[PDB]
Amino acid sequence: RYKAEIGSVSPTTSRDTFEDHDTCFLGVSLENSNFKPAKVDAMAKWISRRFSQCTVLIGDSIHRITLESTRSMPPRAALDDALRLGREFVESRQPVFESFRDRTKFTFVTCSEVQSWGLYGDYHERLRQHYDQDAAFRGSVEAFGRDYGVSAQELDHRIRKSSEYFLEEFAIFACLQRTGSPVMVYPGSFSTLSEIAQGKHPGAPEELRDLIVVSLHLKG
Repeated sequence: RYKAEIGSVSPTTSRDTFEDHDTCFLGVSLENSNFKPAKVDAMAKWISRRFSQCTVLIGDSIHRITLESTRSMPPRAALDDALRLGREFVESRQPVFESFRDRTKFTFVTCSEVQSWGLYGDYHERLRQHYDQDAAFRGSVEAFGRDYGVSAQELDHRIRKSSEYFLEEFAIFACLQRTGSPVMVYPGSFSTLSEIAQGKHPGAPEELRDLIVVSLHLKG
């Protein structure tokens, strides 16, 4: 069993105004231990006290990138697997969320659905361009992927691919931010989003500058 509490809030100034909103989104990563059924229960609970509507964003299509890299899977397997794992999560966890239908309506939306939106194209293109044309923003984004006896040209490749994950995901986050869900809930932080909100990448999309990310901490 677990108890969720505010770990952190970006921007800092939004740490005491975010609860004025009545709608949020919860970003779900797949095959991720922060989304075990019990943890999902504590996060839905914390959400149920603050928010009457919650989009549960399932990171399915973006998970294809993770599976290609870390498990070597070929293009079709990686996407069919990523979508299946998404379906399995919805089917597994959906009772956990319905336990709270008294207080919060949880709607599931997939990353693949939002990627069919024209907005995703607009946002993703602006983000990739700024990645290509701005060293400071590029370095912020690739900071996670620089976790990675492997050649220099190969390692670069894997840093790049891992950073393509974040550009897909940040564009999807901005899509939700601008379409009724200005607060994001996630059990973790995103340094790049944080710096953008604190005004450190002024050429990064405004839409991410207005995003509010509540980083939850899960304890037993």
